[PDB]
Amino acid sequence: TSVKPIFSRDLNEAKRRVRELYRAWYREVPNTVHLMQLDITVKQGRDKVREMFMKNAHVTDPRVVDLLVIKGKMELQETIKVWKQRTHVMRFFHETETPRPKDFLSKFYMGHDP
Amino acid sequence: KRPTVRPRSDVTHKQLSAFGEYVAEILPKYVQQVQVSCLDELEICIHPDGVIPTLTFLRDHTNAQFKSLADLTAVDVPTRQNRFEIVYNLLSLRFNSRIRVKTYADELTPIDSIVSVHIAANWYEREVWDMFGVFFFNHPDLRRILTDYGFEGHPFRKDFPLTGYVELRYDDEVKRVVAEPVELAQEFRKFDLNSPWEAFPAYRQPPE
Amino acid sequence: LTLDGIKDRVLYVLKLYDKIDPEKLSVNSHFMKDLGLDSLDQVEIIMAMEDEFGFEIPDIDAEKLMCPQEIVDYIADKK
Amino acid sequence: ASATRVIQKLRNWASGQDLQAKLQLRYQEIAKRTQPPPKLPVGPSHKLSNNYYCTRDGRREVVPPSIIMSSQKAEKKAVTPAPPMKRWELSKDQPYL
Amino acid sequence: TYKYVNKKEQESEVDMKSATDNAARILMWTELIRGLGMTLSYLFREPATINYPFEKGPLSPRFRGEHALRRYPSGEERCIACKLCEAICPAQAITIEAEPRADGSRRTTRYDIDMTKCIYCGFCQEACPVDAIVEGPNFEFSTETHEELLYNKEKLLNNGDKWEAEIAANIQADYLYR
Amino acid sequence: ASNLIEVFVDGQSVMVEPGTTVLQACEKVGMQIPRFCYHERLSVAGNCRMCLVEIEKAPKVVAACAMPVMKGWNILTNSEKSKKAREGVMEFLLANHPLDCPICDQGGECDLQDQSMMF
Amino acid sequence: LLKKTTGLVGLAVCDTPHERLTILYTKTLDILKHFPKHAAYRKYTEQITNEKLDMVKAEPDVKKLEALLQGGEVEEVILQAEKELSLARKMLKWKPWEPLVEEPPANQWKWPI
Ligand SMILES: CCCCCCCCCCCCCCCCCC(=O)OC[C@H](COP(=O)([O-])OCC[N+](C)(C)C)OC(=O)CCCCCCCCCCCCCCCCC
Ligand code: SF4
Ligand code: SF4
Ligand code: FES
Repeated sequence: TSVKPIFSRDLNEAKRRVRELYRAWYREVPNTVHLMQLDITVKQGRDKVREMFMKNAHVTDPRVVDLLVIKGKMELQETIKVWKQRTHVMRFFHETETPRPKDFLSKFYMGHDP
Repeated sequence: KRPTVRPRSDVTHKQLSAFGEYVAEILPKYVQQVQVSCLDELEICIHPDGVIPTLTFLRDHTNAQFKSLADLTAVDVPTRQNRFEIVYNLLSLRFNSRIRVKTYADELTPIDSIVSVHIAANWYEREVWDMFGVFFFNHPDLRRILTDYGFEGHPFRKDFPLTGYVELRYDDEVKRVVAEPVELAQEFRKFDLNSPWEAFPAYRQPPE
Repeated sequence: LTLDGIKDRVLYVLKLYDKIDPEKLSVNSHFMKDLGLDSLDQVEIIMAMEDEFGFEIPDIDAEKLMCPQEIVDYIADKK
Repeated sequence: ASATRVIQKLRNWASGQDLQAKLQLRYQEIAKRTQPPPKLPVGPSHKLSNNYYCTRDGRREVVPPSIIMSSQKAEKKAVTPAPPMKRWELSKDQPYL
Repeated sequence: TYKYVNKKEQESEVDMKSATDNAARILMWTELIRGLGMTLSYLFREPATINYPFEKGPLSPRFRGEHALRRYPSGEERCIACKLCEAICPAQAITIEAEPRADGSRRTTRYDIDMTKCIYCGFCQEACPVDAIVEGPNFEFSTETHEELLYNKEKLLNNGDKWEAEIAANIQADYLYR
Repeated sequence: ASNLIEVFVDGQSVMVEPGTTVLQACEKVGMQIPRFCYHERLSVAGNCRMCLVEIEKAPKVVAACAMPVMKGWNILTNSEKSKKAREGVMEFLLANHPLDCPICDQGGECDLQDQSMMF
Repeated sequence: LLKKTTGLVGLAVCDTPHERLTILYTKTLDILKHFPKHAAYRKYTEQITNEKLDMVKAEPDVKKLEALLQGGEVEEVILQAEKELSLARKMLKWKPWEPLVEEPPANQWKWPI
């Protein structure tokens, strides 16, 4: 139960790095929408950022949180310098995908997928 | 004598064994295993803590002079606790030799980058991180190098599917190149091309 | 230090924060135990302070700023 | 090959080489497209005796690598991986361009 | 051994004649004029251009073109549904389904080759034990729809019937090497 | 070693029950003797002669499917005599076997094919 | 005479190769005296440096000195001596004569799996 840390000794410094990354993403989002001509609004992008953070927000391992921070910073700077294009940043929203229903009746009508 | 069998020179085996003993006794702190294959190649398996000292010693020693990094790669063997095996192949031009240095990692223990030792290790470690998810400490610029922007998952892992999870197509409604969950018109048909009879008795593992 | 001006301009940006109502907000209100916010909401108000004031704020001070009293006297003794 | 002699002389003078001696286009010196049927030879294993596969089974001569030292299994001169590289001799054919 | 491509062996000293030669060279463009002249020599040479489609580039009997399914001189399909071509196909471009025929012969009911998946490597025609699948010398079969390059057994049998007067000749010419 | 006898497969010692055959001792060690007529749920026939192995200090190769180990026997399984015996028996089978592999249902399921390539 | 060019791009020619070589080898030996006596790196590097220093002190001709050293040209030998000195300083910092830091798991170097 004794492991080697990556950057954070415990979960508090991991949360510190998470807060810094969230602040930087929140600062970037209006500049991204202005720079690459996105159909979304500024509020919707920040809601998308927060939904990503809430999707990742169930972990407690400091190494996992540090690696998630590192991946977030890579995607962040990949958005800072214009490499992740309009299609790449619009892949987070899945506008052309029909969302799979979660209830048993529609999952029964659709097919055999559990 | 035999035209279908490779001729094997034992002098290379002796020289590589001597150099393996040499390196192993210079660096007992990091070296965990030394072996020479029947193909006459030297493999030195070291602790991840001694990657930078081992690479620096092999680069700057008078009797090693391994000044050229042939390649840096990773092998995913997902049955070990540390599933990634990082392999550094090095070429010595002064002594006209080749060495291989092996170390281990898993998804949550990064190892030190050797960009300070070899500058090719920059792009090679970027590729290793992109394909296997092995983080490298003190890399000047560590990011993806081969996959698409926003690609999720590391595709050279054994548990990553061959066709992947998403595929790209042009949607005229949004006028974009959108990524959708993957559907194949013809599924990749895997083949069970393993003979149930033992081929090589020299590698017969003992029963469990 | 224009303490009254910085105080009611802090309360002004809390009024224009969307997630909290204008009703139960008070000067002595607490973000999580009373207003029912989250940590990322808390840093949303902190960065609202940052980009509405024009001076940078560290996360160490941001973790401390939890109620408007420590916010207003922090900007008072920082300005 | 069908060029006139005046054009050939003009080409040779303009290029500085004898172009007619080494033509870029193949005319008649190539082999015929219809060739006589071949008869390929056989290898050394094509014999009816003294040819047991276990005496020439090179695939089963591969052995696992020998462990010099291991963390679980395991006055002398300093050595090198190999004797040092001899210097390349300069070419006696054309050493400089 | 080795040789030098840019090092000058010793030196040609500093002569006034060499100075005048260099001055003439970079004042009157001598290397430029000789490049002009040899380009003019290529103008006065004969072009290497063939008159397609009335003239065709040379090929070999080994050429790997369009796939075809062959027949015996009796007329029966050579294929016996043995599926080595599908097993060896490196692009997985072959799909074979089979059942015993009405006379009990082992034949294919589905033999599909995806030409958009195929890599034109001849592994199928060198793995075929009865010389059924071949890669005949047709290459001018570009279509306008992606579907038309998804060949089935009827298309491959039609190709084998069309090109048999040439495929058999090529196999006769080159079968002694393989 | 209560009601057990010591034998050797390639020099590796193993306890076996009395009445254990050479094939059974070899698979207890973890090596599979080639076979065509032996089936572990059928009676012992011993006709195909594919399981011929060399015992140390013994001139004649024995059938591993039928011969029971006696005591201290060193079963040389990858020896020159065993490989020669397997090659000869495979040659005798494939001498009269018909060239029917493409039109045969034993595509990759053929013991004759697999043991041909292996021995 | 004196070498015109060393043939390698970026490598300057050394006007006085013997003095530079002997001070580099003396400095390497001096920094090797700080190692533990049982250090195999210290023993082997002292052997290599001692033999090379004896060859420099024995031969005053650059060409036959290069032929005796067998390390390419004498500029390459000087650069290798610099690299060896910096390496010895780093090895003294690192202390790898200590025992193995951690044994790997039992199946870490077992192939095939
Ligand atoms: C009008 C009819 C047609 C005429 C031209 C016919 C076509 C020729 C086409 C040739 C190919 C040209 C392709 C483009 C080339 C571009 C590069 C180029 O030209 O570079 C120029 C080059 C440049 O050289 P450079 O680029 O190598 O640079 C030289 C400097 N170094 C090498 C150190 C970098 O040459 C010149 O600039 C020289 C121009 C001609 C000067 C001639 C002087 C003659 C003497 C003068 C009179 C002296 C006596 C006075 C009277 C005395 C009386 C007593
Ligand atoms: S030529 Fe190669 S890729 Fe094409 S069908 Fe034959 S085996 Fe498959
Ligand atoms: S390899 Fe030849 S005979 Fe076998 S299934 Fe393919 S085309 Fe038919
Ligand atoms: S397996 Fe047939 S003789 Fe033993």
